[PDB]
Amino acid sequence: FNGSETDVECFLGRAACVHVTEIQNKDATGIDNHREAKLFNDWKINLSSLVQLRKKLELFTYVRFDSEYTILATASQPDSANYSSNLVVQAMYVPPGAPNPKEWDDYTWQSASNPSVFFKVGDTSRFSVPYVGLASAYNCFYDGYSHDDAETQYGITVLNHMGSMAFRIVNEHDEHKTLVKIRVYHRAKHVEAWIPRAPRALPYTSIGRTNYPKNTEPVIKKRKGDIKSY
Amino acid sequence: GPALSSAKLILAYTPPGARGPQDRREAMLGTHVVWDIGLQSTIVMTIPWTSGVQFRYTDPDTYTSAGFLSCWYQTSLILPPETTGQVYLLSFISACPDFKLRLMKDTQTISQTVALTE
Amino acid sequence: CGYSDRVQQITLGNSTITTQEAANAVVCYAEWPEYLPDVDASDVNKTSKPDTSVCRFYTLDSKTWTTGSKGWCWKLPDALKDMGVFGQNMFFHSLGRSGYTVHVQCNATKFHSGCLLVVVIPEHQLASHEGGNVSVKYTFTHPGERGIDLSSANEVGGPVKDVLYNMNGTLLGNLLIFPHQFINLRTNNTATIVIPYINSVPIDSMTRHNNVSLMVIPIAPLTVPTGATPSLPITVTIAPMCTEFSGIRSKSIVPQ
Amino acid sequence: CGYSDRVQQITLGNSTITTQEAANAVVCYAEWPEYLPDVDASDVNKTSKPDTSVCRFYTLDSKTWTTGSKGWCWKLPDALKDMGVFGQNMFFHSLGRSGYTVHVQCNATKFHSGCLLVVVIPEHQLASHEGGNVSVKYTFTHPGERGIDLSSANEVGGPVKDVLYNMNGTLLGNLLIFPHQFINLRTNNTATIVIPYINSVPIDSMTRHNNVSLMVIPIAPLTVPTGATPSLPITVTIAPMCTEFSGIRSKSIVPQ
Repeated sequence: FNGSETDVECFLGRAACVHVTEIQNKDATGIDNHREAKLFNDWKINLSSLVQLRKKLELFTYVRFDSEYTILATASQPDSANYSSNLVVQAMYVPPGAPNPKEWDDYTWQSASNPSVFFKVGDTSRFSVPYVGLASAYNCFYDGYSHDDAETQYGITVLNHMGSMAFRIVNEHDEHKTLVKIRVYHRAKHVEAWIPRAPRALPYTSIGRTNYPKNTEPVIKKRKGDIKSY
Repeated sequence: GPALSSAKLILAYTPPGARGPQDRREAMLGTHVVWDIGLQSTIVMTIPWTSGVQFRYTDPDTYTSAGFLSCWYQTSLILPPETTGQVYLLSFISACPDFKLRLMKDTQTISQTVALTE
Repeated sequence: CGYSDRVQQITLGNSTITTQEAANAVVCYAEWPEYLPDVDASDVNKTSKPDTSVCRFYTLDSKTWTTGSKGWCWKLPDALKDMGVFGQNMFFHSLGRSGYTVHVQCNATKFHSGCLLVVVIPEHQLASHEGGNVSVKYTFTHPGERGIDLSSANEVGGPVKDVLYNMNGTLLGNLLIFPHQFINLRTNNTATIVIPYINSVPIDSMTRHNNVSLMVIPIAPLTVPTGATPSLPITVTIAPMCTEFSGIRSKSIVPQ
Repeated sequence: CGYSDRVQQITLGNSTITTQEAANAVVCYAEWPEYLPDVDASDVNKTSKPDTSVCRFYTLDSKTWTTGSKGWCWKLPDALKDMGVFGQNMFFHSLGRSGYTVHVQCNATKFHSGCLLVVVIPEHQLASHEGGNVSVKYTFTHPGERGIDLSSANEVGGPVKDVLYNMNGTLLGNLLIFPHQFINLRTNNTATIVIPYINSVPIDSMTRHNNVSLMVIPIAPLTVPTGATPSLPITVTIAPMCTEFSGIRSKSIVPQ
């Protein structure tokens, strides 16, 4: 049938929870909790977290996306009571090949041409980031380092980077506690896949490196008795 | 050899004026010929002629610019079971119709003189 | 007259192989090895055409399929590094387009029982012997002409030698959606795979990037009749077809 | 508009020289450098055609025409031994057909007075410094890129450095039935000689046989105006045109 059920576009185009995070806004410095998960967060997007622990995309070799990040932010601190008074959240898609913020009140939240959105807490925002790929397809499964020269990092192959999401709060006034949970749902459009690949045996042990984990249990099942079935 | 025997034999030609290869590696980078053993027995290879100083030197010297042909085992010879011996190859030579012979000589070959008549 | 298998002269440059038993051909996909990545740039062309002098059948070293053997793995554009005019074009330039034609031949008598699986795996990333958040540092990856040599040659620091996971985390009988052909000693003694060029970037360095791993692995063990040698040879030849390079009128000398 | 001398781009391979002052041309004889030694052998041809990639303008080292200078002599097919793809084709093959185009240029200002004689001498056999029944053992003959360097560099065991006998027993002003052109600093600053191939055997080794000696010699001494440098440079470039080699699909490797 020519029905979009078992084709590739329906196959990968569902929206899945990636990158649960939890931020707040307190003060300039205030109480010494600034850097780890508070006042801002950068993700450095990678579908390597929870696309069923990298399976359906790893079934193919070469893909091309057109992503739709739908950021669902919510107020973990009782929104029913308060902790939501115009709590405007700022998202930001920092493209690959651009500097990353590492502070809440930092210059690259307001800089030039960095796509940033603002929405109410407890509401959503829909994106459409086009195919930001260095290669003509996303090399999800690549053999080779970056150079025999200086060589950027290692065969993680972050050269075909997709982007980097940044989330922060524009608010003030340390007298109180708030907490905001942000949950982004990636969805891929117009997915064009190439070069089918045999599936993995184990759940993985690394991102980027196609390593199979040590100390394994048997992935295949013993016969219930002998070759004699039933 | 036997019918149920197989082998791969690289045989290589190197032109006159070139040092001949030292192993199967250097022969393979030459104009290597396999035409293997196991389904084909008769292997013919033409030997192209190249003009040096307009012809070939026909005076007795041991110069090493006359051409060089040699053969190597690409793999080991697979003998049939309980063969327990040796097999052999037979090598022939002749001239293609392009051959040419120009001046005639005396042809001593033994420093010849016998005047025996009966 | 009688049997007329395609065993005639495939002579090509310095190479005059023509050793074909049951000369059936399986190509990787519907795409043949094709030269042109585009038409033109609306300009006069000095395009690097080495197909007149790269299309030789560069054979490899022969490898001995014993009963206690597990498999062999060569990284295909980097197997031919220290050899041929193709290797000197590889170091001499940087970037090149290379479609390949791989002809794996196994000498076997009528009396030998066993089966092989040849398989061409595009972009075969490796799994480490460490098996953690580290892999081989690409010294142990591609020795060239020697392969990874999975058959009981275990080592430390580089790739794993586990044959069921085939350095990939995948599964052995599940590997066949890659191009493949079975060498069945009842039926055939050789196998051919026709490999077109495959990369998301149309032109790429082969010194840096390992396009293809080639694996020949015994699925069924070799049972020779007793009183014969418990070893059979595997010969693999590569003919890089419709091969292109980039560094036209540019490259002077880089020694390594 | 005005003077329109032929100074446009003679670009050729990696070479983009186009330095021509009074770009008049003297060819050696009526014969141009021509490729074909014959038509065919009534057969399909794989004839070695390196003219796509040999026709570069391989320049030399520059040499300083002082007032106390006598001359310079390079053996032309063996001057380009350790250099270029032409030198690696020379050792790589044995026999080759090579017509040459030699462009000798002398930088000179308006104020410098002197004259040069370039001359192309076919099969220039040498006269020894011993001057007896022995000559040079062909170590001191053709240093390559350095020349014999007749200008007051006397030595022992090899060729003579006498410039009137020009290592030949001949005479200096009598030398002009060989192809030649005078570099007159009143008129020109450069000279071109177009050398077709010349040998009694149609195809020949250039590692063994020295086809051409090239001599640039000052007939009139250079008088610079005082207060300037008493030295002028000579630059010589060789473009081997319509060049052919013999060892097709034959040569693997010879190192030396």
